Amino acid sequence: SLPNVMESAYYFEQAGVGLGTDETYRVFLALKQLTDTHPIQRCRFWGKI
Amino acid sequence: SLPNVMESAYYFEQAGVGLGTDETYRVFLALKQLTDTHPIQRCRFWGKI
Amino acid sequence: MPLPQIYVEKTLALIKPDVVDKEEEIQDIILGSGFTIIQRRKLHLSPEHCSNFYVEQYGKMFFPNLTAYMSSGPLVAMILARHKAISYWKELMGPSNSLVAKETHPDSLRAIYGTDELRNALHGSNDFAASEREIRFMFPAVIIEPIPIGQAAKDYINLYVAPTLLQGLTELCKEKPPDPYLWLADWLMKNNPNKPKLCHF
Amino acid sequence: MDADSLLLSLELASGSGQGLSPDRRASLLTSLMLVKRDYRFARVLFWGRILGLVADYYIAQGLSEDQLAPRKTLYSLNCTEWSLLPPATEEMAMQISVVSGRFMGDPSHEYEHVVQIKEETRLVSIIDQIDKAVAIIPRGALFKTPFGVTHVNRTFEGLPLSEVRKLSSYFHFREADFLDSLEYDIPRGSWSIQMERGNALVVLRSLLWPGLTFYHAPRTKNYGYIYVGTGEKNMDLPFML
Amino acid sequence: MDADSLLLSLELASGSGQGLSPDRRASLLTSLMLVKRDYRFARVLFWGRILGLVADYYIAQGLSEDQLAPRKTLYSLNCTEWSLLPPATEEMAMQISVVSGRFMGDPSHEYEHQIKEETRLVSIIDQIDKAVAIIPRGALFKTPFGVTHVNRTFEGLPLSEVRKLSSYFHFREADFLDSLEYDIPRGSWSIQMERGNALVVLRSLLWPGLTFYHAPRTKNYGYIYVGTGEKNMDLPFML
Repeated sequence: SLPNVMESAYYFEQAGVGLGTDETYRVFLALKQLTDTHPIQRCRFWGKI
Repeated sequence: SLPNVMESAYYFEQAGVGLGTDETYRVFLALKQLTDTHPIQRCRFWGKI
Repeated sequence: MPLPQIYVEKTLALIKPDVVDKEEEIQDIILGSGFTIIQRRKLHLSPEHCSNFYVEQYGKMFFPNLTAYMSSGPLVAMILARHKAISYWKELMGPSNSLVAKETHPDSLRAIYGTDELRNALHGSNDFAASEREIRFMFPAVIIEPIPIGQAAKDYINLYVAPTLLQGLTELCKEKPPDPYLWLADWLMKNNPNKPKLCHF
Repeated sequence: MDADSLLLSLELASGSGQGLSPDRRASLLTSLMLVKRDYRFARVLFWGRILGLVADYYIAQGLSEDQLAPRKTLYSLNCTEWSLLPPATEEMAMQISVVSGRFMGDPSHEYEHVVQIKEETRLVSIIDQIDKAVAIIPRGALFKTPFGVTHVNRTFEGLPLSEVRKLSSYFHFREADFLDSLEYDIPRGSWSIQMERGNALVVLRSLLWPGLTFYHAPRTKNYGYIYVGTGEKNMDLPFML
Repeated sequence: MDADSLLLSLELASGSGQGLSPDRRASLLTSLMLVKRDYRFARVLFWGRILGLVADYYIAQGLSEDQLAPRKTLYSLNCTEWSLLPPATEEMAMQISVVSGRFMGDPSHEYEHQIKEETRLVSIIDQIDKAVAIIPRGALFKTPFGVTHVNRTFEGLPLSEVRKLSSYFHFREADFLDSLEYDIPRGSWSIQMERGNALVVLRSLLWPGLTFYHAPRTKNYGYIYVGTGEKNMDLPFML
């Protein structure tokens, strides 16, 4: 039930913004584990602090 | 007319294929010069040899 | 000792297995104070290796709990060089019995990183000969000053090695095998006074 | 960030998340090769980009063989054409004490003091302040000759993993061991040491001038730094510390 | 290539273009960290990829303290489960010469020309490592103890002797190794450069698919082979 994080991460980089590819893909894999753990309707990447 | 070859290049790296991000952007700039030089309807990246 | 030579003394710093996980902070303390790291060894002290290391204390005092304590985890051993390394290491380290050292020397290493007598924070060498024995037992083939020049080393060979060398060279003459390094090495590994005979199968 | 290793430096993967587009990246390789050509520099580092309000201020610095002189820094708007900035002094950097906030776009914007304050002089003096206060050097990269000429250490390894977390293993890249250590810092704790990808990366994020990012790995050869941020000094820092 | 070059995404920038995915980049980073953990290798390199028909082969190699030691190469299909390949002998090297055909996948596959698929993979790996593995000048220092260590004061190759071809060695048993100028046939290496003088690209032609990057001013080197898995003996017809 995830949104497509990867096209969003491709659109991140054109602004000079974001985690690149590897760190945001580990973020997306942790999002996949969180969505597989909990019954989540929408699990999108809010961002980083 | 230039096609969306940078998002196609992100599709290439998702498949693992490609010259890299900066080299595909460089090919996109060379295709922009090719489109601006000659009256071309469709100028897409056939590939490299 | 004289003018054109110098005396860079050495001491042993022992990191006990309760405090080996906190090694970076105490490493910051010992490097920032002035002590230098020569070589650090991460060694698992065997119960059958701790007794030969502690023939000076455990061989006359009955304390097997510390012997079991040194085998409970990893042990880090390091060589230190400093101007007045023994005195400054005793001043920074402080005295033992860390229950009393928490009240007498509150800035010492045993007051912070220690709990009791047997579960000590660290261990340091006291005398220079004890430091030489501790370094020679734990660490590999390194050179500890002074070099015993003159008649000191000749007596060491003539009462530790050269009887066995005389008995080896006596049998090496009769008969004469070609390339006698094989015969001398096999004689020393075979007719060893300090090592028993080995028979593989 | 060195010009010969811009693609060989993890910029977006450093954790700050203020990097470059492929447009800006290819523009920096071509344009920093150009300013290595026409300006006779020993080596050129990409200093960073100031975000601004209406346009981005891309900043790069070039260095001579003396390695401790004030830097002949350069600026660009479209990240392609670069020109030299005037050298900075204390009296000229004093002039913007009555103004604050972000700065936008073209260098011809006049600020009210009424003495008209140019955007360009505020930009280069602010570049001098960020160079003086933050953007540290690593230990062992700058060794000392008996003369005044300092060479970059070709044999630089130079930071063990036990000295990664320490403040004292970083010096300020500023002419003044060799340089002033990072334990001479006000306030105490104005640098964020952070462990990314295990031991394969460390970041010394400056909090007095955010978002400055210092770029490791250990066992390397990068030995880089980058400031992308809002541009003004974080005077709010001891309250949040 | 080490995991450091896996971080910079340098396979695509070499220009071979078969490349690697951020899927496999993150998978090789975590899984080669595991390979360095479980097996006590000094250095672990992602060797490359063998092109498949039903599954893709991913190959990495581990090295001991001696840099010229026989490597313990490993294979993985789903890029997490790394498993130790056996060492290769000459008896398995002349065994697989009667099998001519594409690498399929599913390592329990059997060839009727029996002959196992894993034996073909291991013998092909030893053939590529003995033929077209590449070490530049001054990258490896022959210690007088008898072992080979990485030269840690290796200044990168200057631009004068990049194109000789006498400045690249082999990563096997034999400036103490055999150079590239004695390779049979001559001219079997695609000498190339990237944008500027920032990277030197060497592509093997006895095995189409290995690429060697080298930055001429830093200590960055390594070979990745992603390609067909075949030795073309058609190469004299090509030149």
